[PDB]
Amino acid sequence: NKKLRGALSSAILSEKPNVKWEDVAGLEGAKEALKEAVILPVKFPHLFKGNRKPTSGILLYGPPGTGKSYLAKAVATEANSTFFSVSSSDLVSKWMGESEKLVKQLFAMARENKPSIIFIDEVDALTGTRGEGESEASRRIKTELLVQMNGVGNDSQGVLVLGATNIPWQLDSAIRRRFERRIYIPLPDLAARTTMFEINVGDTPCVLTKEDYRTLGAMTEGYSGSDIAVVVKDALMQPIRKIQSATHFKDVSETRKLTPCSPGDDGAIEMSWTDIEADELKEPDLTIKDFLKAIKSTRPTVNEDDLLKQEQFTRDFGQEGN
Amino acid sequence: RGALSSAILSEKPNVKWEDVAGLEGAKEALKEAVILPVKFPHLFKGNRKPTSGILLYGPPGTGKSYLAKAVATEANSTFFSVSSSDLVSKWMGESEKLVKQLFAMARENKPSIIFIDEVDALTGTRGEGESEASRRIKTELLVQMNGVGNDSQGVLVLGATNIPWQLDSAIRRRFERRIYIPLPDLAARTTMFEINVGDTPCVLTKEDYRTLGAMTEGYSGSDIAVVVKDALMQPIRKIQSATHFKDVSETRKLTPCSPGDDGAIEMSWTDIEADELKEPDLTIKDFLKAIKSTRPTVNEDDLLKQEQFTRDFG
Amino acid sequence: NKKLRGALSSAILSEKPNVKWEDVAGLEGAKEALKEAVILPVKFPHLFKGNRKPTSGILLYGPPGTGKSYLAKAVATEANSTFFSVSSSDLVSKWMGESEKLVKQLFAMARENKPSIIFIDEVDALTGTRGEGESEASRRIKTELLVQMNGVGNDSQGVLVLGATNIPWQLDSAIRRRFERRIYIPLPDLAARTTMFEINVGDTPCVLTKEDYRTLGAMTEGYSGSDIAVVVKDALMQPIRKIQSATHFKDVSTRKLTPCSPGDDGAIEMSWTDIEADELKEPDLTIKDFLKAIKSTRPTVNEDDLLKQEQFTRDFGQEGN
Amino acid sequence: NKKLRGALSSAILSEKPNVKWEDVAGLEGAKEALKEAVILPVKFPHLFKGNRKPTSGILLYGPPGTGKSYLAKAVATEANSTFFSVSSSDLVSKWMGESEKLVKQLFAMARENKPSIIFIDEVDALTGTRGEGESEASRRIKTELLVQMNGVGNDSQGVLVLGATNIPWQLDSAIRRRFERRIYIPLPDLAARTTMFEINVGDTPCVLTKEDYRTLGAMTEGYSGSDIAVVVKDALMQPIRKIQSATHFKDVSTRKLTPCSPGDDGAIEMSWTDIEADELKEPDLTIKDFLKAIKSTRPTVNEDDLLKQEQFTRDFGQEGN
Amino acid sequence: EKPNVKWEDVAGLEGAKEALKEAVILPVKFPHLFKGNRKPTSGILLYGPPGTGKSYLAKAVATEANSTFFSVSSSDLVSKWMGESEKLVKQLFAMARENKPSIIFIDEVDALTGTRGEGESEASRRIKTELLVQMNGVGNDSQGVLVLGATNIPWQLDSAIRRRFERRIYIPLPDLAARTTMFEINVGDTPCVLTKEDYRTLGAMTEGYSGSDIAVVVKDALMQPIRKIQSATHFKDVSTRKLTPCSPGDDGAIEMSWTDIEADELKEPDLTIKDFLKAIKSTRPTVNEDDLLKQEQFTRDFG
Amino acid sequence: AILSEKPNVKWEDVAGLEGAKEALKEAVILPVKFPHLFKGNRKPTSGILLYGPPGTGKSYLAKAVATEANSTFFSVSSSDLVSKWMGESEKLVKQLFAMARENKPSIIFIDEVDALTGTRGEGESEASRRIKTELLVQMNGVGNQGVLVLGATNIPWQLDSAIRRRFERRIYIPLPDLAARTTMFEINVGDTPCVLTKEDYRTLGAMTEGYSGSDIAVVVKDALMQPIRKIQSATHFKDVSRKLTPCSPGDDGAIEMSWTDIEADELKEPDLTIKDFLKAIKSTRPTVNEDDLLKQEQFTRDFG
Ligand SMILES: Nc1ncnc2c1ncn2[C@@H]1O[C@H](COP(=O)(O)OP(=O)(O)O)[C@@H](O)[C@H]1O
Ligand SMILES: Nc1ncnc2c1ncn2[C@@H]1O[C@H](COP(=O)(O)OP(=O)(O)O)[C@@H](O)[C@H]1O
Ligand SMILES: Nc1ncnc2c1ncn2[C@@H]1O[C@H](COP(=O)(O)OP(=O)(O)O)[C@@H](O)[C@H]1O
Ligand SMILES: Nc1ncnc2c1ncn2[C@@H]1O[C@H](COP(=O)(O)OP(=O)(O)O)[C@@H](O)[C@H]1O
Ligand SMILES: Nc1ncnc2c1ncn2[C@@H]1O[C@H](COP(=O)(O)OP(=O)(O)O)[C@@H](O)[C@H]1O
Ligand code: BEF
Ligand code: BEF
Ligand code: BEF
Ligand SMILES: [Mg+2]
Ligand SMILES: [Mg+2]
Ligand SMILES: [Mg+2]
Ligand SMILES: [Mg+2]
Repeated sequence: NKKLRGALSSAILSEKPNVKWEDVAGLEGAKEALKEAVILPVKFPHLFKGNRKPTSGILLYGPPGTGKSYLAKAVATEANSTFFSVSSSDLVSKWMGESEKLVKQLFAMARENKPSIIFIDEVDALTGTRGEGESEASRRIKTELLVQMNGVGNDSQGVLVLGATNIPWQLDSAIRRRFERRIYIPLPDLAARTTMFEINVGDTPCVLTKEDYRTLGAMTEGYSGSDIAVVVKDALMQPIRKIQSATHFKDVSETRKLTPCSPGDDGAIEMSWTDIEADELKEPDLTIKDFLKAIKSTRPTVNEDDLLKQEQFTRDFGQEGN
Repeated sequence: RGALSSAILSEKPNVKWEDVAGLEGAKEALKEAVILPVKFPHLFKGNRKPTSGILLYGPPGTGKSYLAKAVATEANSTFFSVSSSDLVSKWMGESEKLVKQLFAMARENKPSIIFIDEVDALTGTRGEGESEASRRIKTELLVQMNGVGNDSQGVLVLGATNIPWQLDSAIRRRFERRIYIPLPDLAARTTMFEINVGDTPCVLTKEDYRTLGAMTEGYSGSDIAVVVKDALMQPIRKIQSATHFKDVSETRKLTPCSPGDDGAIEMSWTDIEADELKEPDLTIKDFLKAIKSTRPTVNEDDLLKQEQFTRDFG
Repeated sequence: NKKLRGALSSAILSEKPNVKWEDVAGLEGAKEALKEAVILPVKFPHLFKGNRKPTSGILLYGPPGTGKSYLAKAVATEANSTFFSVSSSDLVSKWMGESEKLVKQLFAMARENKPSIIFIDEVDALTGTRGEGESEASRRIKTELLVQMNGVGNDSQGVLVLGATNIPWQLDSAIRRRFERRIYIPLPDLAARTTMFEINVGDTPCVLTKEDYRTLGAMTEGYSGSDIAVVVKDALMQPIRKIQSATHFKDVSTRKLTPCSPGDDGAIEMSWTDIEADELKEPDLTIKDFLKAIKSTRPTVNEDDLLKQEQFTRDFGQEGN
Repeated sequence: NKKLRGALSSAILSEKPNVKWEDVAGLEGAKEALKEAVILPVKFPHLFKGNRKPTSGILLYGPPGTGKSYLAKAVATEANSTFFSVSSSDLVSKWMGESEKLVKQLFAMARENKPSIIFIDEVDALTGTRGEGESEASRRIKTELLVQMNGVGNDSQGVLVLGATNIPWQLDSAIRRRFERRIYIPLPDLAARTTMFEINVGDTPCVLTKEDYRTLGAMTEGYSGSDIAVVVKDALMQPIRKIQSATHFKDVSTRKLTPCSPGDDGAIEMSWTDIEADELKEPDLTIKDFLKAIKSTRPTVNEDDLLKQEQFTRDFGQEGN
Repeated sequence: EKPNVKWEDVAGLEGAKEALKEAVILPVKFPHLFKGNRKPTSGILLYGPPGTGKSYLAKAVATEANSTFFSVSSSDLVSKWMGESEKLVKQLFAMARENKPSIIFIDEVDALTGTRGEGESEASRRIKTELLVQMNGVGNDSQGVLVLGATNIPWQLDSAIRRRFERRIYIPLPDLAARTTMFEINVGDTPCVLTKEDYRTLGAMTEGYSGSDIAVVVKDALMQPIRKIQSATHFKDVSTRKLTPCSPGDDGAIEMSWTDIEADELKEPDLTIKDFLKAIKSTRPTVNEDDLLKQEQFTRDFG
Repeated sequence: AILSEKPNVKWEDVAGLEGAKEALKEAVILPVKFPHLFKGNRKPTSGILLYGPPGTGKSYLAKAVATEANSTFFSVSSSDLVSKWMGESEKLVKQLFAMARENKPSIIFIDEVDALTGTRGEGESEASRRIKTELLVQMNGVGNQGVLVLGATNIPWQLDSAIRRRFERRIYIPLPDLAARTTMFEINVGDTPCVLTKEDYRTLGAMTEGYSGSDIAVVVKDALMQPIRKIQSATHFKDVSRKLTPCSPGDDGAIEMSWTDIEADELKEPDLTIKDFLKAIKSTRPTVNEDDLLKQEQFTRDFG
């Protein structure tokens, strides 16, 4: 009975990934819903008294790579509560009955450590609409999930069941009834893309301006957040390729701060960068040409049919996440 | 053994018969089946036998577990709210011993009532499933549901199921009373809004509740509850939109108003202490915004499958 | 935990197949990307700090038999890291809920032995777009890979997930999102074919020149690397066939026997069975044996699979030279 | 561990069926290729040192009943090495993730006994081009085969994957790349037909000569080796039919009795049940029984699958002749 | 598993009878013959229209050979699990070679596979190829084990399976003497007044039927007297109370039921020609006409 | 899983079905009554299929045959065999035939032969081939006297043709008639206190054309609870004979309040009426579709 809690104690993370609300570019409706879900019942407990109850479940859905796990990291950072990060490897067991006793002990620990947050990434693996799947695991896990979510003699009060999935239409109808907040996280718009570029570039010394970031956001038409992250990564790795595949360096302005340039200048010394020791390194600064080359190299991942499926799911049972 | 100390609840959740909006036939059937053998014990003897099996079904989120909570509140009897988690073990034979001792304790604690939520977790139709944990448990439940001569006085089995066509036909025939819980009508919608608002101050009238129930076309009970929750949370969002606060009348009860007024004290909202914030009142516009936000959680395929099931086994 | 680690301890290869970067011909973009993402964070760790992070996953796709596993062998040789080479037999198990703990313990061992490189050959078998596959094991192993790659409470820093598949359009969209660099490995051009011929012939005694290698590389149009390897193997096997059909031997220059035309100076007419070892002299390689091997062995890949690979490249990939 | 080896120990054959290389008619190129690839690394291992490596997989395709399994029996006879005869029932299992472990254990058992031969009969039943078949079985078994043949951390040196199929155009492109030599086994010609007649007549008493066998081989054009074997068996059973369907008998010259016409020298009428042992003499063979068997049994090969086999040969095939 | 049907109980099918007789009797009775190149037949396909005594002839060979028999069917070698419908065939051939010499009877070989055209490709290919490897293979050495296959549709088989089956014997429609002999063995030991000319006219009338059709019309003509005993009134005491049914109203037509009739005294009426005429006028032929053309074509290119 | 009993159901205990009983009785009872009639190649029926819409008590009729043949009744449900028992089912079908052999004269009753035999083209291996392959072998057990198999089906159209063919004799069990429905009402109320006359019973009979015994049973169970129903829930009440029974507004001595207001055991439950059942008839529709008379009669025409 204690080995179950010892196995489930590895699902409570204590690393606290530093993702703040200013790190998330856009998604103001989802951020406001998560704020009124977690920040308010701990900061202002004198408002949720009587017939006013907080939210008891939020389903984040959308295209792959839009920021659902990033909002989960931001909630785990700024929640100041117990965060349960479970998956299909922490609930399914080899024996018989342990696959439901683990879920019962997980919800018992979540109710014992209230206020607590249960984050189940990829809820479509556990809830497979119980029509054709494996009888034992599917039926028992889904029914125990329903009973531990509301049930009769459980009274789940103060816990939050976060869920992030890419396939929202393959959920069970009872699970979709349990998740009382269907929040659609879409692909980012122009202002969100420009703020995401401003966040991902950071304190790197570059000649880019706000008009340059605006033209970059206008260029990335249909990109996702991971695609913006990898074109920022490619544009940041571009000065390393510039300092690798070039010769005829030149000391600019400091203990020989030498920089690659055109062959033939005021001191175009023909040597290699491997002989250059550290801290006499003046790499070329970022321009718009490196980000244009990163845009030309890296291609968008999300197609234009899954967007139609997510749009049909929003018009069927979904809200908007701005 | 002693592991069944969590199947019975001692909380008694305060859900009375007036809280259950609508469902008059199911309410009166559960009422007679839980009251009349305790009210008039001479009425049930021999031929005129009471109901020993009650099954509830319909769309998901219509009031099955709510009716079970109402029975557990206004029954005055031992409630056995147990599911498939406390019936299956790692060993062999203990999965039958659990059901045997469960029915033994339920017969020893007469008058009792056993409520099995999601009974399809025990009825996998034994196609190619787990033998020792499916078929033997199903036959044990079939021979322990043979209390038409054994448990004439005492226990009563219940059932709540969202998907009732995937159910074993033997236990379906053993459940003699199968009541279909439908989507609520307009009067049930209006009294459900009246119950869910409750003692919260508002300006909503009976005509406002009637047009709210007319706007909710095809909504369910949980959808009505989360619409009421969103309408309750909307004045907190209006306070969070803090601009040009204004004091009303005791001991500095502030209230935000339109930008540009008489006495528009432009300040924040977190600088003020508690118990002096006169919150705005519930209009109909926040309710209409919650209606436009919240979507119905049920589809048309489940409704036609429920219609097929009730026309096949009404 | 310890049983799964004892089962997964036979996945770290300690063989180190000696394939260097000069052995691979062509594929300059794939070479440069693998070179930075393998060599640079373990050689110069002071550069990758702050906003600069290395590549966390590289996918190699193309027609069958182009050099994806050869590039993986070169990475495993020149990586100086704990090279994890898994497939669909080390992860899938018989019991219930034991295939996910295998992947979790694999990624835990990769994080415990960082810097590490995970090479999953034929990723198309594990990931099948989770549309109509076998529900429990398929969807759970896909969601377990998706959680263990980046996830929330994992923070995979230092590991690398290499992929090598022949059919990349059957990959899941989230898995294609995880593989942040799709590198297309195409059919080789004339300089790469000439370099592969010079590498595969190598130190063999032959009279072949640069013009002969250029004509061979111009002749093998549409061929692949395995086809070049087997025509070099057939051209090397042909002197043993000439030794088999070697009537009228001729000892030219400790009695090194050499076949010739029937009837010559010193035409000792015998067979090669009675001739003992450590004195044989094989005939030299000419361009005629290689032309015979080219006329004997056909190419493997056709011209519609290349169209599908180019379609996937222009839709969701980059050109890897 | 013990279960997989106990299940795969039955795949090794030790009976050694005696079929020599002279028992196969024709197929000179296939005979030469199989002869070198099974004999030369076993007999003379000093010829393949470094740059020259033997063949690592041979596909024997063609029409059904052409001598593919007979050629595999000849290789298993004069191989002098370990022979693995696997099929679909020995690799495919009922449990989840058990067939891939069986293929891995099969190749690991074959690598411990180098040199070894793995004769996967009917590779078309285990390779279905990964297009539309069963997801788990198809993708996982084909992926385990593609990884286990060469792979990265395998180093398959000293093995040979012999494959015999009838529909080679329904194979995967990666599997066709894996099989190096795709040798065509075409229909036999006149010389192979006469050689099959000369080896199928055996040592039975007959009056047939070389020109008789040449005329028979000219008459059986459009047939195959199984058809030649069944007309030889039918012509061998025709004198037993003449024994059984006869009433008038005759003792010629310890009672070497033979049937006769009704009315002869000593036309004794009795039965073969009354005929005891060591006294029965069969009638002699002639061209009439062979012509009757040829006119009695019809061929089995059609004329469009031969065109498809010729198309696959012209696309990606060698010549066995 | 041993039936009790000898050679004489099968009517007609002379070529199939002599072929099976030599192929399963010649090695087991004369071991001094099959030496050297003389090998027995290792496969026989018995096709044709259904109901024409194929399993009856298989039981005749199972009786008269005095050897071990295996009488599995198509549904026995088809499972729902993945890769379990081939280990059954492997264990079948293993237990056949364990008790050599043996006879293997496989029914509905057209329904065992699906000629890998449109059905389940994985299961079809694995079943077919495992059947072929268990038939000849490489290290399977099937000597003395006879594969006796029977089917109703031969043209939906595979080229490799029809190559593995050596002698493709056709079971045709029965003839006049076969129909009369089938009537004579189907009527049994019941008290009858039927003659050989009556059997000849019956067999001339039932041209185009099958053996199962002849069996069920003999069963109908045998059940019709005990049907007319029960479904009749106004019985007649002929000649210690021998009662016989007649028309209502006769020379002493006693109207009663069969409940008050004493045991071992009720006169059962003998069956006549009109019962068989009613049976043949009631029963219709079952076979089609294009299947005979398909059998003609199959014999025409695989005679 | 296998029931066994020496039942005591006479022909007269089975309402109606006189036409079906006479043919079935002559087929089975005549053989048993006068066995000397069946020497040689004349052999009694040993398979009989009973088919017709549900709610006709095909089971009850089957027990009557057993009672009248003076045989042990052995019985099994095919639905249970196929689902509940699952694998042990082969063993069960065996043991069943084995018991019956050991206990001649005896009768095997297989109920819902349609829930077992399903044409074997798409069924699962163990239940399909094993369950449907063992029954057939056993019904060939006539050849290896003394036992009879009676199959029961509601949906004969859905009955495996192979199984179908083992049931030489087929007998249609039709829906009930006026006299029988009248008897069913009487039996179903039996001793219960009520004021129904002989004529009321006939009325109830006449008013339930197309109902089955089952239907009538459900309707009667409903009606008998009406006086309890009235006593439990009444707006106003009234003293009689002190016992307060429910009465309409402003009845003689009509005091309105609620059942809750009234003392326990002094509450008067309403008396039983013929009219009240009429209520119950309206709220229970018949079970059996009207196309059944033809579908069953098609079978009587074809295999009767
Ligand atoms: N909306 C966003 N705002 C900020 N960063 C983002 C956003 N979307 C993606 N990213 C960046 O790209 C990564 C991919 O997003 P992630 O949280 O992994 O999405 P997912 O839930 O699909 O797994 C993030 O970790 C972050 O670095
Ligand atoms: N008849 C009803 N009266 C009041 N609220 C109801 C009713 N039916 C549904 N609801 C609302 O919807 C919820 C659904 O009922 P609940 O017992 O939680 O689950 P379920 O109906 O799925 O068993 C209730 O908790 C309540 O908030
Ligand atoms: N690009 C290449 N550069 C050098 N050698 C190559 C190349 N492509 C193929 N080869 C040669 O052909 C063989 C086939 O490549 P391999 O790694 O097996 O490819 P795959 O990934 O398809 O399994 C290599 O082992 C090598 O000998
Ligand atoms: N060239 C040949 N020499 C000798 N026998 C042959 C030859 N070709 C075919 N046969 C005979 O034909 C039969 C078919 O052999 P096999 O290779 O098993 O055909 P397949 O593999 O196509 O089914 C063998 O029994 C063999 O004796
Ligand atoms: N030619 C025949 N000779 C003797 N009996 C026959 C003949 N044809 C059919 N029968 C009888 O008909 C019955 C049914 O035949 P069956 O074995 O079902 O045919 P098949 O073998 O084609 O399935 C058998 O019991 C058999 O006795
Ligand atoms: F890939 Be993410 F979880 F949408
Ligand atoms: F209808 Be509820 F979800 F039980
Ligand atoms: F491209 Be290879 F065959 F993996
Ligand atoms: Mg995510
Ligand atoms: Mg509920
Ligand atoms: Mg590769
Ligand atoms: Mg073969």
